[PDB]
Amino acid sequence: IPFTRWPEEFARRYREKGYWQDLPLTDILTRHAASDSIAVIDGERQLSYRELNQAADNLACSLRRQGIKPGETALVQLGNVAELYITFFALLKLGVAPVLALFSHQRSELNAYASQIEPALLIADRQHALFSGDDFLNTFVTEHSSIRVVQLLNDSGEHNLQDAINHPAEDFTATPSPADEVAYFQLSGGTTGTPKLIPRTHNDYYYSVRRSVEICQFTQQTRYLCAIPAAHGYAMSSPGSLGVFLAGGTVVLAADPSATLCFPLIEKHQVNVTALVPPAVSLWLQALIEGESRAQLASLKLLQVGGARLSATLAARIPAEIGCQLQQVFGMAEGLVNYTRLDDSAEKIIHTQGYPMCPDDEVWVADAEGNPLPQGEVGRLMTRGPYTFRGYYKSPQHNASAFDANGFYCSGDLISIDPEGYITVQGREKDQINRGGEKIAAEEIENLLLRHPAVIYAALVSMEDELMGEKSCAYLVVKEPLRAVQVRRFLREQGIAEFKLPDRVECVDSLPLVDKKQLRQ
Ligand SMILES: Nc1ncnc2c1ncn2[C@@H]1O[C@H](COS(=O)(=O)NC(=O)c2ccccc2[N+](=O)[O-])[C@@H](O)[C@H]1O
Repeated sequence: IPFTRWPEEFARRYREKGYWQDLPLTDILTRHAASDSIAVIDGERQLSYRELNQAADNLACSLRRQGIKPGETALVQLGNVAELYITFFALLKLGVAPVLALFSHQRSELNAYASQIEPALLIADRQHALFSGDDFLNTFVTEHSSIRVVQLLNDSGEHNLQDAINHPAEDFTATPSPADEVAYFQLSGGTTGTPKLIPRTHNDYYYSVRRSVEICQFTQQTRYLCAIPAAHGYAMSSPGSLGVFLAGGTVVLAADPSATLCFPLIEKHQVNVTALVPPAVSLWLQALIEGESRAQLASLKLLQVGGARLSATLAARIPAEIGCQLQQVFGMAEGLVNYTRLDDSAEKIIHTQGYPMCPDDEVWVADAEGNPLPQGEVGRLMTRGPYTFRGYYKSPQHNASAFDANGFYCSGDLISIDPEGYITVQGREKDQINRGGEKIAAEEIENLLLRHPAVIYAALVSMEDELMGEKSCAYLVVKEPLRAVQVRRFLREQGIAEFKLPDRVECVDSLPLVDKKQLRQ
């Protein structure tokens, strides 16, 4: 499985310093294979590490019997369910590298992922609108003929993922890919018209988990509510569910971050850490103001907030109104994660997005033409390090633009750095809407909009929104009367995720040739 390797001297350095340990990610789970302590709670169901590890072996073995081989790829679509983890470790034990699509993703995204990786295996959920029946499947399996095996959650027929999980593995020996090879693909937020895959090796990903575990001080006491989409990197590895597993703690799954669901789960299971995006924080604080008892949250000791910028105002309300500590988390699927620390001053936790997890994360600030700016100045975030990728999957064209000659990746973020070394996110350069933490590549939606018979020109831009931070607005130059609901129906027909439908549509007589900078003015 081809990907952009680190130069040999970076690998060597990163091994000498102890960052790359050459262990497979399966070791996160198998070190606890003998443990009957609880690893995952999902509704009424509670799976121990022993059971979780056996479930991954069973599924891996069953897939091996059905002909899946090491070095092949898979497409996985599972929400906040225990079977997400069973599947991730089962594929890791076989040396198969998955994309974990989010439940919210639809045809265009699944098609895009399948087209790039040519999965031999599709695993999905009949609860998803696309898979309750068999029509889409037939089309998907026809148009992506690489697929030989389909397993489905909540299925009673021949393709029931449970039957595979429940079938005891006879004589199963794991064959994880080598540690310096690809373990899995992450999804980028998106800055272009087609989605970009981020290969993650075992060395690089395990280090990001292990080190996030030291910084967040996770242990067997950790009881972690995973309420945001479980397959996103923030939920998975920063320190996420995998850091919880590493530490031997417990992951509590929630379908969504609503107070309605989560306040009760936090009290019931005595949750002590969770991860949210800013709007979920506001909604929580407002639920308390509408009279939810603060005591449901007593056991909470650490609340991470990331995905998008937390305002200082909102941040300060966390210790005050919830009474746990805040940790700001500014990371990216491509790699780099900055954290505020648990012993940082209130000033740094409230007003900054922390600093890199690794001492050899290298971060500088560039001006418009690639030159370093002195500290305090606002510019483009440039970075490289032991867990930051060196290229997107099969993307020579885009890769040429995304990295400088020295291997530094530009995140598209505008930042400034403190005298103390802390980073503050000041804005953005990449053509991306950050809708309450969820990323929308504007070019993707614009291209879809231009396919409408009536749309001549199209621009998608963010607009300030108090709850979500940013909402999306589509500015269109049109031939004929066009209402928002027509645009949304149409985009939905193209088969994209709901959060990607414009919150607002506006027909305008003209747009500048599209020069969005001009448009903002
Ligand atoms: N804390 C933050 N403040 C302002 N912007 C933030 C932020 N955290 C993430 N972002 C933005 O989100 C982009 C990364 O997008 S992402 O691939 O969906 N990943 C994440 O947001 C993320 C957030 C926290 C922890 C881990 C990740 N992650 O690597 O998945 C960054 O380049 C920023 O533009």
